[PDB]
Amino acid sequence: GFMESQGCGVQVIMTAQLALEMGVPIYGIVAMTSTATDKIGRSVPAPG
Amino acid sequence: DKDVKAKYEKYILEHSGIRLIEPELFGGYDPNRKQLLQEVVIEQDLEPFEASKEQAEEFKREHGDKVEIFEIPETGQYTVRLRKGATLLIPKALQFDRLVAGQIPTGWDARRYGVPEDIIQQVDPVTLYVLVSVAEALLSSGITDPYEFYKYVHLSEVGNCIGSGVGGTSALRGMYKDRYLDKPVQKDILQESFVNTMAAWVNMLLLSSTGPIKTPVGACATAVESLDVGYDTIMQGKARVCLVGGFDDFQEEGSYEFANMGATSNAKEEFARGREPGEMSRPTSTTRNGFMESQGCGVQVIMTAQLALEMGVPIYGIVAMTSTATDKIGRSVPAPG
Amino acid sequence: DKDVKAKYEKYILEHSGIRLIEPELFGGYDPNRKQLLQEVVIEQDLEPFEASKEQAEEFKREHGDKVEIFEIPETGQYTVRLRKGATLLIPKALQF
Amino acid sequence: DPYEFYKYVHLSEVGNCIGSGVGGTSALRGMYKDRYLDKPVQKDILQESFVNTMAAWVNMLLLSSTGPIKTPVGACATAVESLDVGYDTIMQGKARV
Amino acid sequence: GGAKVIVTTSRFSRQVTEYYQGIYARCGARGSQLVVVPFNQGSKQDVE
Amino acid sequence: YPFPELPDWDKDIKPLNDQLRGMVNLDKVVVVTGLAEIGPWGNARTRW
Amino acid sequence: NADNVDKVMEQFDYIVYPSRSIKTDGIKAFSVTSFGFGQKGAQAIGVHPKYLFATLDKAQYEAYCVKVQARQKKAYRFFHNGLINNKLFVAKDKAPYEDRIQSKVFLNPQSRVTQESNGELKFPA
Amino acid sequence: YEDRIQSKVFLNPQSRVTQESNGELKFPA
Amino acid sequence: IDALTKDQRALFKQQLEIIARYLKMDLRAGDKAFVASQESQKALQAQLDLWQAEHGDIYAAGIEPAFDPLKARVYDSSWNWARQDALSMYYDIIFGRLRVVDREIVSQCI
Amino acid sequence: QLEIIARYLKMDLRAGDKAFVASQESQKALQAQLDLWQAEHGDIYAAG
Amino acid sequence: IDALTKDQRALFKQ
Amino acid sequence: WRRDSRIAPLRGALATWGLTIDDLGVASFHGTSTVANDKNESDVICQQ
Amino acid sequence: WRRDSRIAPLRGALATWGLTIDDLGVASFHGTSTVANDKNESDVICQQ
Repeated sequence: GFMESQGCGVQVIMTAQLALEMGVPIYGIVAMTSTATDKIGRSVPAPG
Repeated sequence: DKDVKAKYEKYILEHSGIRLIEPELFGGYDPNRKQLLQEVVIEQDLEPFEASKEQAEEFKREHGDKVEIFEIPETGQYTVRLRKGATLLIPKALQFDRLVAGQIPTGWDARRYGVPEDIIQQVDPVTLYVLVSVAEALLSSGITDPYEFYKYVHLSEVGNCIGSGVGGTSALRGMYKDRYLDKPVQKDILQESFVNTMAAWVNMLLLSSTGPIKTPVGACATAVESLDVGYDTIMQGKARVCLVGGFDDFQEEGSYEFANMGATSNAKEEFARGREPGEMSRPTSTTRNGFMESQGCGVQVIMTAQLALEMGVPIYGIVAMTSTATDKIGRSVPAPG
Repeated sequence: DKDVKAKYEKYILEHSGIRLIEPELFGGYDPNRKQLLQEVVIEQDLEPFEASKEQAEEFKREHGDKVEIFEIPETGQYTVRLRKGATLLIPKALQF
Repeated sequence: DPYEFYKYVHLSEVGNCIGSGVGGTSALRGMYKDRYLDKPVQKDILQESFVNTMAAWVNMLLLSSTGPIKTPVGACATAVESLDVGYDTIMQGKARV
Repeated sequence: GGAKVIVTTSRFSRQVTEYYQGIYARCGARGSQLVVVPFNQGSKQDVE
Repeated sequence: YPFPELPDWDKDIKPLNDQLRGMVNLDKVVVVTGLAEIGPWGNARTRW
Repeated sequence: NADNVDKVMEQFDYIVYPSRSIKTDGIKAFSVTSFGFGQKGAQAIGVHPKYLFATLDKAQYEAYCVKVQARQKKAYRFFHNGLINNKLFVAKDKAPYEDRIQSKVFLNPQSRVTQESNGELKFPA
Repeated sequence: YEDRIQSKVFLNPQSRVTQESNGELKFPA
Repeated sequence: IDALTKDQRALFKQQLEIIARYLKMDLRAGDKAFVASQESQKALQAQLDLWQAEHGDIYAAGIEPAFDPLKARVYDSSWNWARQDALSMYYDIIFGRLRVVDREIVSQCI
Repeated sequence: QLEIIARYLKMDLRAGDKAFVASQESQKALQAQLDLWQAEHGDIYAAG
Repeated sequence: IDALTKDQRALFKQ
Repeated sequence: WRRDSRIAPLRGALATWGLTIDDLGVASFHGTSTVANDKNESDVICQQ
Repeated sequence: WRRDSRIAPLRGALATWGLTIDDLGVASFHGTSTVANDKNESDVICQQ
């Protein structure tokens, strides 16, 4: 079973342009992101 | 048919629209008797009552010095006596102001539309308004079997962006109150307090899809932000079809809370202005003094013009543009800008 | 600076990470005494207590048949007595 | 100074997409329990139970901006969905930072 | 005309509220004003 | 069960066609195809 | 309920506040705007369907116009069947694809459901 | 921005903050 | 049955009275004051039954005050309605709800 | 000790005051109505 | 039997 | 009109279908019957 | 690679910087210490 825990986490994101134009550090490139649902079911928490 | 209007119209109008809160529709809520508890420290020993061994222990665990429990040698039970000093909770009632609220028509039930019995018992009412909504929103768009989408499009392009302001307000209560009160609540009411559990149920009963899901919380303006979110998501190849909308319920804890901010309109004061229920909502009037609590949801399915014409589905309009925007620095959280 | 590690490190590690719930950090939560309320229907008249006129009314408003309130002629206060049948809430605790 | 953003960019390009699973869990309690118990609670604890009130406070104290705000509720996986939302929003001219 | 009138009604319902605002929407020349009020000329007090 | 009234090709659309033909990518045009609601007045149909 | 519109609203030349329904020749575009708590402000603009159709040819448009009315007739059938029998909502039990196929269907970006022998939409084996 | 300017700043898609005579960042009158 | 206990009762009832007497509390002072106010309540209903007889119901009902400043509704937005009736009439003509015949168009115009 | 005897004798001690309070609310409704007549007609009339 | 006296008991016990 | 300094987004999406602001016929207002929201809503849509 | 039937979105964003799946070095797992999530997480990323 898992571990309850508290807190938050943020990351500020920019256009490569605005980034280099401003001259701010660059930790990485968000290459791709996406969200996705699973099939029909009746189990609300079941990871798929 | 010719008689329908004669018989029922009188009723129908009288039991829908903005009306006096009907307690039946809210498991007994009656603003005329807002229930509270007051902590009272008893100042004389209380009479003994029976209890299971466990319960007894629990009681003693909390009070200790102020409670005595003993076995009943015979029946294996125990006896609980709160001594003076013990702290008790006595219920009281308030006369609240908001007696009027816009409520779904008296008699509406997801069971009529065909929602499954078990699902009725397992989810928050809010989910019911959403299920039925999304089901009828697919019909007004020529989709009978939502699987029909998977003729023209891959499982990963039917997206779902339905949001809300708080949503699950009913399970949300069973968690923070009905359970602290030791009333019989489901084990999983945690599931049904999330904004996106509604969204999930839509996907688990109707459109089984590996599509994006981004559920928003834009407070009062959620429904529009959802259109935006859905819009953008579609214009990035993330999906072609996509359900969009908003939902929120009316509740004792809700209605009571807005009233402390000054948002809702004081029914009692307005009944003293000669105002009638539901004609207490004047959006531009000189007399406008506060808004109207109301319940329900609303959905609209959105598509690529392409997919639209290719499928041959009705087209109600074009989402020309959508956008969200914040205001300046301030310390007033609700102030519209 | 050289001492910082000596003094506090022991503490620091012991009071961060995944640890035993510290009630101070949660306004008193202690999984060892999860507080609940149990509805108890008292079966004998309860002793009278003082109240403001408003509060008195509120109590009566909720219980009615099962409560009696009366003025104190002198101090303008009231008196509340929950009769048998009245429904009360008694706290209990759980070991979570 | 977050206002430094308004050197290179217009007020309407600093967007805010911070989300959560339930968030405001503490005021959420004061509403559904602490108040039914008649304990002393603020009048506006309703304000602070919304997922997007956090987001709002960020904008009312630091970056005063007419930027987009889309706050998500992706349960356990919220933080990532937020990256998505923010990502897409930026790739549509809605905002740059 | 430019008249300001005060009209008294003994059936003060939304239905009658409406009727009069209906009237004013159509007959209200600039300068004019319609004030509707509940009244009961059966009452000495009401009158005074 | 009414769908939206499909405009007339000649009377309603033709006068624009000259300007608008292929002047728009139908794959980045977003359209509301379905519509429902449940509320104090009933589904969107009754409400309207 | 527009009783009597606040004098403050007069400053607003470009807005007019109707207190009874107006039947017009038609509308081209609209602006649904709204606000919320926590400085949440959102506005949307909608444009009449005709203007989309003005992208096509009488060719295409009139070919779509036929698909549409076929749907409206399935839809009509469904709604009335549903109102009577209480099935405007049909809960799906099994997903489209048998379990063994799932990984494949999820990965073949062209896999699509075919009509089947009972009338049920399935992914094919 | 000072309050009087707000509507203008909101509408001029190029209005941007300049460094000022204390070191604060402000939209110019 | 309760003969072998009506003895009990009788006993305790006296026992009660004595405690009462010692606590200096009139037990039946509740009923005493009740009886009393229920005689004054007859003098009212008495007089009020006169009014009812000399005037009859419909009168009675018809004299109850009804004026209340808080109910007063004020209509003064001539300007907005004008633009309405204006824009309203334009579309009226175009649909043929109004012909140049109807004195109506005149009325509206005025 | 008194209360217990009472409880045993099955006699509500304060049932006297309870019924008093009650009739003294009805006695307000009368004086209420009768105060209307008094106001719409005046004394000399009343007497006459 | 002891119903007509369980009343007694209850009394004295208090 | 993406990021076009010389084209307001309202203009943009409207022009893409061959329309100016003059074609925006109906504005649907949040209009919550509250004091400030309606004075403000009108205002924003006005200025625009 | 937008809507490209012949290019998975993973390939896409990676290729745009000149990389294949072989350059994906570290996979950061949700991995919640629960029974099913970790068997599944691994699985999805694996199949991918």
